[PDB]
Amino acid sequence: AATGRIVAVIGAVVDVQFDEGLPPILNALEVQGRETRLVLEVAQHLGESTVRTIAMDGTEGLVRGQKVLDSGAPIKIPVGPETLGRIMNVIGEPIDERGPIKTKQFAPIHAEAPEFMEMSVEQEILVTGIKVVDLLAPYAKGGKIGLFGGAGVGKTVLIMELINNVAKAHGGYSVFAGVGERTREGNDLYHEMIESGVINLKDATSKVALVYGQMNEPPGARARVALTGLTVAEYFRDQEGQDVLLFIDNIFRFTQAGSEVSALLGRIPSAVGYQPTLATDMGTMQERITTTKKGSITSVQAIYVPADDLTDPAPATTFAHLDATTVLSRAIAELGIYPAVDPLDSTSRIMDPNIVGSEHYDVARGVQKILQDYKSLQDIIAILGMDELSEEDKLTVSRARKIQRFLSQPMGKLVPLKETIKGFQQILAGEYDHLPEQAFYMVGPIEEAVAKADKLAEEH
Amino acid sequence: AKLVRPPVQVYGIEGRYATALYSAASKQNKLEQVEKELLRVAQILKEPKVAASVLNPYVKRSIKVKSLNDITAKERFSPLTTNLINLLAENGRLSNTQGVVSAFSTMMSVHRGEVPCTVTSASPLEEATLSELKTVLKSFLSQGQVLKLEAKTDPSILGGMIVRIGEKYVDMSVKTKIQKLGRAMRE
Amino acid sequence: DLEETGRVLSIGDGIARVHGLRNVQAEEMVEFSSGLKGMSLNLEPDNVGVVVFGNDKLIKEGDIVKRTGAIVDVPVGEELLGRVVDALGNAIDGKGPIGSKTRRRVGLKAPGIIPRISVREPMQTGIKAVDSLVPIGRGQRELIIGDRQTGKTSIAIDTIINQKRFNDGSDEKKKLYCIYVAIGQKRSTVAQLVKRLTDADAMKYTIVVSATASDAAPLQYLAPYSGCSMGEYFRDNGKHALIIYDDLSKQAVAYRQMSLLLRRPPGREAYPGDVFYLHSRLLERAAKMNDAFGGGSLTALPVIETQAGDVSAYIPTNVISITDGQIFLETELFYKGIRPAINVGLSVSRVGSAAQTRAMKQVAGTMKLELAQYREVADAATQQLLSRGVRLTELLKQGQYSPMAIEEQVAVIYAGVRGYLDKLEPSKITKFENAFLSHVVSQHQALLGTIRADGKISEQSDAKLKEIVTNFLAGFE
Amino acid sequence: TGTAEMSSILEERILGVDLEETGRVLSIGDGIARVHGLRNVQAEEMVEFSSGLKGMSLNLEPDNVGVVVFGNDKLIKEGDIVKRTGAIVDVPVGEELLGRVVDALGNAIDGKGPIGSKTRRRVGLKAPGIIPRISVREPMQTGIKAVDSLVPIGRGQRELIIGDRQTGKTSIAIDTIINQKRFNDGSDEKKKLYCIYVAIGQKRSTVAQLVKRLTDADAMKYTIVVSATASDAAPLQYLAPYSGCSMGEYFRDNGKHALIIYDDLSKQAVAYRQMSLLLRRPPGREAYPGDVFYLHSRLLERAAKMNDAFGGGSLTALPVIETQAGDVSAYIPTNVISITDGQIFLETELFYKGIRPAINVGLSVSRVGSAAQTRAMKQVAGTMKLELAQYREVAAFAQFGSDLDAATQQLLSRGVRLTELLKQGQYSPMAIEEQVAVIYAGVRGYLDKLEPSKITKFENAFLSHVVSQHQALLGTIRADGKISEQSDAKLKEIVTNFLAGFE
Amino acid sequence: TLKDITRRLKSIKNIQKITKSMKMVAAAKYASEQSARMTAMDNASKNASEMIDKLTLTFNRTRQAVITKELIEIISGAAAL
Ligand SMILES: Nc1ncnc2c1ncn2[C@@H]1O[C@H](COP(=O)(O)OP(=O)(O)OP(=O)(O)O)[C@@H](O)[C@H]1O
Ligand SMILES: Nc1ncnc2c1ncn2[C@@H]1O[C@H](COP(=O)(O)OP(=O)(O)OP(=O)(O)O)[C@@H](O)[C@H]1O
Ligand SMILES: Nc1ncnc2c1ncn2[C@@H]1O[C@H](COP(=O)(O)OP(=O)(O)O)[C@@H](O)[C@H]1O
Ligand SMILES: [Mg+2]
Ligand SMILES: [Mg+2]
Ligand SMILES: [Mg+2]
Repeated sequence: AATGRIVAVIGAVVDVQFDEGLPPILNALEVQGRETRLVLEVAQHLGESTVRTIAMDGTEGLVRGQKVLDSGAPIKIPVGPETLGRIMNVIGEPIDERGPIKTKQFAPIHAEAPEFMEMSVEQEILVTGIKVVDLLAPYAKGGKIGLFGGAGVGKTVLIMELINNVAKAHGGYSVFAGVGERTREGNDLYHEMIESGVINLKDATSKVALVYGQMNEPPGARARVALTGLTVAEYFRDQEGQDVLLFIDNIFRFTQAGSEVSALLGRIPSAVGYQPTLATDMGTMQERITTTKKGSITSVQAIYVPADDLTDPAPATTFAHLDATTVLSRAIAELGIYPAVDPLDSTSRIMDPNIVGSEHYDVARGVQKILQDYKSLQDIIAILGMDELSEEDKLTVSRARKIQRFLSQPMGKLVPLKETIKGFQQILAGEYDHLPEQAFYMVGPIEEAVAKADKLAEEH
Repeated sequence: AKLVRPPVQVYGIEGRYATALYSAASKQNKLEQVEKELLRVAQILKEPKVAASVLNPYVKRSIKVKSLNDITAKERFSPLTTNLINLLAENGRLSNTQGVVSAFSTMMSVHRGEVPCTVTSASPLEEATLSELKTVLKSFLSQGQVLKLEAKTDPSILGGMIVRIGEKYVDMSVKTKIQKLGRAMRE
Repeated sequence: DLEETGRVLSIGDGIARVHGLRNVQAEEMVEFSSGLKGMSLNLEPDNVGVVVFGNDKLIKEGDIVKRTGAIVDVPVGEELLGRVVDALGNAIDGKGPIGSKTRRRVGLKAPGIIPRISVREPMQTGIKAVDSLVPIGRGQRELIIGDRQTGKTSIAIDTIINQKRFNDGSDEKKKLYCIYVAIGQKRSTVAQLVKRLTDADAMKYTIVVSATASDAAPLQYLAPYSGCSMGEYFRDNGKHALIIYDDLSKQAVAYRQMSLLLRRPPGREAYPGDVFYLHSRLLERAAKMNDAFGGGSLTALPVIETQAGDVSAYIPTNVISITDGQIFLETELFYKGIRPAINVGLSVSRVGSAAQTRAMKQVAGTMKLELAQYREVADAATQQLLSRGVRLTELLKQGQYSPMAIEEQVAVIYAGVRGYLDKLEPSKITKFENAFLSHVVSQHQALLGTIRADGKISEQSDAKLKEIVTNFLAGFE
Repeated sequence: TGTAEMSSILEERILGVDLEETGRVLSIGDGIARVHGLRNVQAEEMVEFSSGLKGMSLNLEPDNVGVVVFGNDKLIKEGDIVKRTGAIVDVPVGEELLGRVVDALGNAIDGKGPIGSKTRRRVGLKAPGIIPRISVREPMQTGIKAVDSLVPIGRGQRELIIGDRQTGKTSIAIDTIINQKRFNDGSDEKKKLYCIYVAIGQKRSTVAQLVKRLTDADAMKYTIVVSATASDAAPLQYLAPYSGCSMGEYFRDNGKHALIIYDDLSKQAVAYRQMSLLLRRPPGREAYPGDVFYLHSRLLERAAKMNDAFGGGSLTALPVIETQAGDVSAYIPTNVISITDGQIFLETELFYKGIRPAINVGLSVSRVGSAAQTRAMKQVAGTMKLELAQYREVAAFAQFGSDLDAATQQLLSRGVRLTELLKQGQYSPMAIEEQVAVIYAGVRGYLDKLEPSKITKFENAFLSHVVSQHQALLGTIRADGKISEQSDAKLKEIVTNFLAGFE
Repeated sequence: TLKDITRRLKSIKNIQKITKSMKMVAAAKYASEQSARMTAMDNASKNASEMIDKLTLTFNRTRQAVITKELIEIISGAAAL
């Protein structure tokens, strides 16, 4: 193929000068003379036959003049059912110590998004079992979900709840893309998936393919690992007809990694130091996640919000690429209520009476309204106290605290959708205003609530 | 390594390359020789064909340096100037070599001891008094010095002379005297 | 021939530095070798900065670039109605080519001062809160500004759907041709929006220009001007047009990226210096022409997405200072049951009262005054203000994709402001509202007919309205 | 324009020495030497100047090498000769380092003689991947009640100590180091924890005081101290955490358990920012380079717990972060908060309220949680945690809650009791049995009768009594790790007796 | 910090609203304890307004400083190329 030479190595950016055969942008180049495979992704053409590249692993030991070979195509990962149950890094090498991934097909991680005429309108709600999510902002099959939250609100554990419930209750070859997250948590998730039967090391009937580029990787790797996960899911949709799940945890690192590359790429910085090309690059990524007429890819994305801002360029840009966002708030997490889903910040596009029904829609709007009025009344109770206010107002405050408690869900619970709306109606109408406020904390449906009330009353 | 700096110091890439060339020639005493050499090189380049051959940013550096090494082996150029053009092709500063040439010229222009005088008048200058002013301007110099006198005319200065010796400057024109007298009667 | 043909010298993340093209004009459309087109934004002494209407993986150093000779232009005309095009006018709905016979530049100058006349005729949104408290006229630029998921696109789509009753009638000067520019949207969202509009038979008079999130930054920067020229066609040909930009924040982001990669000096939040210019010269093309120029108009409804309700950000500041008002949408009002979540204390319409119909003027004056005093007070007189305000704000709520005719809005607001709902307590009004509409729709077509034909509530119609409302309030649960 | 386009290079190049293994300094200033030549040098390779100074080839540029100097640049002039050594940085590791105070390159600076280790290890080695690890299971005992109870740390975890200046972060790290004396003095080898303290950009007097505090606590014979003080070159303060991490990775890879404290990482980020700005790399947010997250992440990801098929060792990290005016929304606090497994956030308001160690439990967290706790501490800490959460949620209305329900009054009273319970003095780390005894005496209800101002006196008296008269119960709680029903009844008996006889 | 000042401002604003409402109802019911309540809530409302004015000054100062700091970041980043 085409052979160039390294001319400059600055941090994680490598300049390569090709005599003949200049490689197009986004091509992958292999560095010769190294024990481990070091791939460089082309980013810029700088003239005089010189290209700028982002390294996929650490760049120590590189020499000015080291030969570099051109692959002639973007980073090509192995795709197929043989990737199920395995762990591959950003470039498609196995990192599970089980041998090579013997697939029949290779796919480039840089591909165009589906067209306009390939778009689907079908929106069928996927019930997950959680009262807060399935009640206020329930998930839809084929749409992108998104799970915003700061550091320590419960995004990982929420995505693990979702992995358990959904990925086991599903038959469509899920994919998990670990975009720059802790290696300890990745090992934990791998082992508890193995011992949960979702991954079978023997007689492979596995149903989840794992992609991992963790935190100690260079920024280019953490920027392209989400594309690797996308490519696997795109195979399982396009050339398999399946309805795929794609758990991307965590997506902000993707954006974050983008920032960390742009600095050295010779580009003027944008707001918050993010790159000038944040929105459109995250867009080229997120538009490949969609339901076409060939298959669907419903994506559960955990999204890191720096300093719980939600106005930072990365979360604010992601928000528009989602169909049912549920934001995990820190102020609710310090209350001990779990999951920490923010009821007044989680939006769903299928929460309309044409899809979920008038009963579910009315319960959702009533719960959100009573919580908003509760926050409003918290002003007057913080000044004077509840013992100095109206009658139905403190009754509403009590009902709202009961709802705040019943939004929690731990033994683990499984609360069906109709049972969920039933319980929340029974609390909203006031059918159980005699039961104490902490009987609804960490329980399932209304039955376990009234039962824990009975027990707590029997002792105290 | 010790470097021989010329009496005049020129700046830019042009000045840096010409200073390198001068300090290389001064260690072997081939200054006017390489002056002849770069004169020939500049007149070689100023022809349109080879100029567009070296001005093209699409020709790859090996191809253009190949043509340059061929044409410099054609004219049996000294290794010094061949190395200089090789460095201008290596660093990609080749299209600017003309300036370097000019630069070197000005450098050696103070090696032989010439000073440029520029005489502006309101009228196209006569012959007798022009030679007279040449003789007058020669008296402001040390020995071993030469006058590069180039008298162009400005018919707007309303009279007198404006003489520029190096950067020394004498404004004997009449428009400035008119402006000064107006300023005096005004303040 | 290095004067009508250049050769790509550099390429990086959307920007092509092209050497040659000595005779190219500033902001001219050039054609690369692989088929992708570009715009010559920077003319520098040694090269041309070209922004590419496509991807960079297809062009590399050394490619050839040919010259077109004309500034960027778009096919305009009737043939675009019902068609979904991209930022260049190419059909992306798979229904074949556009049969357009006229092309028009995208960066034209807005009409001057003499060609205009005062904004006098109403643009009916079919939304009670808008049509009553923030009226919009034909020729106005009304901003729709709010946080994420607050109901902006729903307001735009309700307007587009409401225009259907006028586009099926008889009077040509009451018809409105709608255009929806989608900048930075999801392709799925645009497909579902086109479905929503096709179900309600609202595509036969709508143009959809789509620059989705997977499109190049030049296309997202260009789409608003393409749509604006498509609307200027109808404006200049005596027709009336409406254009929604959803939204301008994403066009500003695309332009910021383009200019930052063209090495143009950044300013506040890395925006270029002319980012105000970028929007002003866009929103000034929405005008109302006097009858000496055809009498047409072009109404603009730009959308703006604020972060945490910050309207003093750079781009919200610009577009607020450019437009003739704004409609604030709030999440805190979104969840309190107020839907559409229009914050009325902040929503403005400078040329609105001159646009309202006489009947809606009558009822909305009182409604606005009462809501104002209630918001100001929000015993035996003040809780009267509270009660009236609560009943009115319960009367303002409305459902999605169901815009009301103007006479129905006047009937509902009239039932509300005369005091007929002082009997019913808050959580009842909505009920009554729905039921009441059916009543005045079924047996009382003559009253709504005369209100629509006369445009006002004559005293005969006033008495008929009050007797209708008391007869319905008497026999209502 | 052009760094190597100097007139000297140009003239001796057109005119006509090994420029592959040797270079010449073109420019030296502010500790950044540009070197022409060295065409064979590798990125991040360590080179040797003529004056004996070392450097690290950080910027491989087309025509020169930007080398960061490991010392004072007054000994480097233009034209100096720079040689290759062919090797990346490496530090001596082994058991021979315990009790020694070294610098960022493994050279002894305590004058006790040269280091006598046998093995060396690179400083830029990669972290263990997904497979060699296993879940964090073993408790790392800090001896601080608030930490060991509410923010438990396990072996292989990375717990961030974040706070403003002078809130008690170094004191927490030093109490943690001192605590391991009870385990390193025993014979059970799988509870011993070898400590490493990396001091980054501090005074030498501060590190001297710290070494004296560790020697007076007999905690130096198992501690290594890596010292890159304020006067040291920015490369050395940049490189000290990686030297410490390699010294601890020796213990991790060989079946032993190590703890490492980066005190602190804000100054390491500052040194890296200086080196990057002087190397003309494009600044980012707060002038920090674009790859400073990569810096701290690549450092902190090397703290891992290995599975039994890889020795079974572990390395625990306790990075320290100093925030400016409580602003955790800054660049480096955000990065290190996103990297680590939880944070022990220290307040100044809480510090001066008598609550010290000033741990903000509402903002602190530990992602490992009770998985890193013994069963006894778990049994007491679950109820303590929920109790304090309710108290803090209802404490927005204290000082007036006596005019309200009995529920709110009791929540506030139990919460004030428990917050008085978690106070602890400096340099006195408690064994876990005694911590569980105190928390038992606190949470089961044996403090509703004592007004909050005497809870400390009760704590001291009760611990004196239970260490004097109840050594068998403490010993069986140590052996069992849990409160057995017999031990439960004995604890209840003891606390009832004491509160009866208490004044 | 901008968000801290914004949160505290909203706090004091709702407090001022509550205290002026209480002043209204106290002046209504007073028509010897209702008088004290009315004057005390008047004092509370005017004191809250003073604190709101000072915090608004500090907020404007801080947001100007924030704009300056981010612009200087962008400028110094552009000047390094
Ligand atoms: N008047 C209404 N009544 C009930 N629901 C509504 C109303 N308006 C909007 N909604 C609902 O609120 C949700 C979000 O509204 P919408 O998408 O129209 O606003 P948006 O600002 O454009 O959102 P985005 O940030 O994605 O652009 C929608 O699901 C919509 O169904
Ligand atoms: N638990 C404690 N009880 C009493 N005093 C304490 C406690 N912890 C710390 N202090 C005191 O608070 C002071 C500062 O604590 P320390 O220096 O250890 O924290 P620091 O965060 O490292 O401060 P610096 O910013 O100077 O590095 C010390 O005098 C210390 O003795
Ligand atoms: N069932 C549970 N019991 C106790 N704590 C829990 C439970 N589920 C989650 N948590 C807590 O949730 C917090 C958030 O963990 P994590 O999911 O890593 O946060 P995030 O992903 O938002 O950064 C942790 O402190 C964890 O202990
Ligand atoms: Mg996480
Ligand atoms: Mg929208
Ligand atoms: Mg300290």
